[PDB]
Amino acid sequence: ENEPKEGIPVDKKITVNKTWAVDGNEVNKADETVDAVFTLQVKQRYGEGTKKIEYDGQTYSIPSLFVKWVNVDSAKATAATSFKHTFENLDNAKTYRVIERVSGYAPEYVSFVNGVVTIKNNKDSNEPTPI
Repeated sequence: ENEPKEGIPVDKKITVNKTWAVDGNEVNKADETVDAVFTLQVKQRYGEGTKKIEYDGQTYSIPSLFVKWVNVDSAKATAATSFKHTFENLDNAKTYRVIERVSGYAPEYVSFVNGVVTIKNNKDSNEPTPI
């Protein structure tokens, strides 16, 4: 259910290390299609700009460093089996994140350490109501 994580490349590379699951059950089904797309994003400094805002009768205009997330590259998953995708030619100095979009599942952004983004795709169960 998690919040995307950030971290830095190791040796110009960041591997997404992907598993799948239902009810926290290791799943691995090469014939089960998925449409998970992964977008790699870097935190990109654009430099010195300003924020302007009317306050108390007059425009206030404050210098601010602008830092955005911008799309670096992407990977498209194919079936519901455990895989790694290694993004390459990155900058060890910069800070990145991977955001996954997938129908059917809940990315659990588990950890991001030592070059590796670990992501467990938790399947969508219906909520069981008592009788």
